[PDB]
Amino acid sequence: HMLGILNKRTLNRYEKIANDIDAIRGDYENLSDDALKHKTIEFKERLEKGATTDDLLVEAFAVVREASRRVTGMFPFKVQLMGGVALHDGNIAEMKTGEGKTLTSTLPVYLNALTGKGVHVVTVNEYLASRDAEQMGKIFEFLGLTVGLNLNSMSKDEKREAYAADITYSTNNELGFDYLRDNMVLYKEQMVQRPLHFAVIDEVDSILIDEARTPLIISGQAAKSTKLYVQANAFVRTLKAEKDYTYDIKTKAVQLTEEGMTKAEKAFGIDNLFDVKHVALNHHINQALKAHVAMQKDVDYVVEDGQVVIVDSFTGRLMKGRRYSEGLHQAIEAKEGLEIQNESMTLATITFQNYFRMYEKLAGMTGTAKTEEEEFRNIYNMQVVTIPTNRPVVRDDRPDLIYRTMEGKFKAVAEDVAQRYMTGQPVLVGTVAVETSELISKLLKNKGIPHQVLNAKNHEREAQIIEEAGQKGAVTIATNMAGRGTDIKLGEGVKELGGLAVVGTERHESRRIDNQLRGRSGRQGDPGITQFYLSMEDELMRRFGAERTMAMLDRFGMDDSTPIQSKMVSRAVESSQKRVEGNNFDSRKQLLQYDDVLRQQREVIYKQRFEVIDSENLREIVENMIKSSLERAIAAYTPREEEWKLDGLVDLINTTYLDEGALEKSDIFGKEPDEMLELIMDRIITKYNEKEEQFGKEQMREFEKVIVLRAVDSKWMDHIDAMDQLRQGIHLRAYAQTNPLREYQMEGFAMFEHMIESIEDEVAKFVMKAEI
Ligand SMILES: Nc1ncnc2c1ncn2[C@@H]1O[C@H](COP(=O)(O)OP(=O)(O)O)[C@@H](O)[C@H]1O
Ligand SMILES: [Mg+2]
Repeated sequence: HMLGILNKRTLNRYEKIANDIDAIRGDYENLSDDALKHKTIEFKERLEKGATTDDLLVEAFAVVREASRRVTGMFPFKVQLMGGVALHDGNIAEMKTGEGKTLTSTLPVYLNALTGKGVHVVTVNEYLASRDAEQMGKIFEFLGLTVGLNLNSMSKDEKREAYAADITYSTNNELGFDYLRDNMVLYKEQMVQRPLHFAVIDEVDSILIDEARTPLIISGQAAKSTKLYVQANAFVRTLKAEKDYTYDIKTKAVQLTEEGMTKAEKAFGIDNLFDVKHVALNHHINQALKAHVAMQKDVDYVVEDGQVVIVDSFTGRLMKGRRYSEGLHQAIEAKEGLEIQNESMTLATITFQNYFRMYEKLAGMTGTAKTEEEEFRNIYNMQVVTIPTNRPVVRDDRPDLIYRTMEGKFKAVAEDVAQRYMTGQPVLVGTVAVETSELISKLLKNKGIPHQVLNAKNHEREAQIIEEAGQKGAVTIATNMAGRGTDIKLGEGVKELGGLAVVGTERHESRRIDNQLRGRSGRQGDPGITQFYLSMEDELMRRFGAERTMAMLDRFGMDDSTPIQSKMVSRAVESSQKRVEGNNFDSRKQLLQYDDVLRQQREVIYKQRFEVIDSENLREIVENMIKSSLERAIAAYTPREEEWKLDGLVDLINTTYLDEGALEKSDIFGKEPDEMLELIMDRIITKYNEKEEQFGKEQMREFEKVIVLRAVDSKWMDHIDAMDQLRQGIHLRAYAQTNPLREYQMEGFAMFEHMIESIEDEVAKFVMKAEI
């Protein structure tokens, strides 16, 4: 009291703001709905003036806090206020399961949605994206803000509409795919997305760590060409057994030698086969080579009804649907003289990781992120902020139990479930593979135990099931990816029984996953036990140290009859687990480097491309591309060092820029390249001014606008593909000791040069020649 007011801080940034917001809690306590709502208009004014989101934060969150209470009945605990603050800072709020992560997000979503730039709230699947949007939207609309739901089944129009709302719920995939499409548009107005302001990712460690490199692809409705496969195969019939190519015994590895390499360079009329401009050609020869030397007909595959069918080596049984990849199937189709069925071509591509970084602001939530903090900082520049639970966790996380054989471990799981089932306490068996869920289910049916099995198939159907897993008698086998996001509240008479008993069947590659399973119990403060069963036979127990240890236990005489539960053991296991998590981080880190090569290239091209679409006049640009294109032509024929500059370039110009027979005797001969370039450029300019004004002015700007886009997109496609072929075969271009990364960066840079020149020569011919 008085002794207190006189004393009045060792509180952190979040404990504070949470208290401030709690203080001004009555200044909205009795306000009126219309008045509470008008608060938005107010915040918007102040922001218009000069205030910042940080400024209004304390009040904004107070508004939402009251708003919720009225609209939902829930008054945002103080822990939750701290979470919102963390999110607003562009960081990761780590709130254990059950803490109210969803509601927690409405705080910073609202705040960052006032400037009118839109805010994306991302989820794992449309069910959750639709539920949240549906439930939380009721709060935002209350404070006069429009919530939009962006789904896969929506039309370019209806999408654009939701991407226009203040807030927009969606899923990682849709957001990604829309982005690729907005980047294939012909008219700036065909896009759906607004600049990527700020995204708030739920289940963020799953989206940015686990599914980070998930590829989002837009393939081509049309097909690829087949001419090269033929040429490549025809060529391979030329070569000989040893001085033309090598063939490894153990591995089916096949390589070309200097002779074949020269015979190839000779055969296809090219200086360098390793030249980045011929990556596709070199790749085709390696498959056509593989198809003739490492794939035997009637043993590796068969030819039936004009096709190539993969024979399962030992079972002699055909695998009717599948093909070989990286064009090896087309290589064999060519060899066997069959109809070459070509693959479709990728037109646009991007990973979740490289898509989310296009944003201006990012924030995420998950109950499990601390372990990956470092990665989050370096890649997404986000920090993990651990928000304290609303109530103290009283859940009894018993130490791992180890059996000798899987059968033993699984029998134990059933025994346990049974015992708990008899008392009537709920049980939720966590699993990692659906195959495993079924293993236990069969075991529970042999005991007469009624249960449910979730395999992340139908999310809504499963969500409902889960919601009833806290009820007395319930028994649920859920596969790691099932039920995510649905709170299991305890049924009447359940805490009195011990709360939810969680039973883990294996430790996952990442402790995070094990902790997510643990977290389903001990919700707000509810009682509950978690227990993991493992066997010496599990995948992890055969790893690093785990081996040595289990080796010793085996020699010690351990049986299924009696499990092991030692702090020395359980910690030696924990030691491996960390090591596994170590290397997995090292790999990710390495792959980040390769992924970046194409990433930076894509960001550049898209930017340049958007500029084209968002440009009214394009002639200066096209002219430049022609200049460059041309300078290259002349340089091709004017060796800066039997003959001193032969000439044919003439017909190369009359056939590529001017018209047939427009020049030859004109200023070309003995001259200097420096000269020939400007002379021929004028001819071109009048030739363009002519076509320009003479055949259609506005029609020229659009004649251009199209000819360029098609040029970019066309070459990008080729690039994405050659860039892939290069990566796949970069160990072939790198030397023994050398690290391929460098070689990939270098050639990857060299190919981009190639791709710009290719874009240039195309937009050069087409513009100066063809008519609309
Ligand atoms: N401030 C609150 N007051 C009362 N209940 C809340 C509050 N915040 C969240 N909840 C409840 O917590 C449960 C789980 O919420 P959820 O947002 O899904 O959190 P999480 O994602 O961590 O599990 C829901 O039943 C939700 O209604
Ligand atoms: Mg959630």
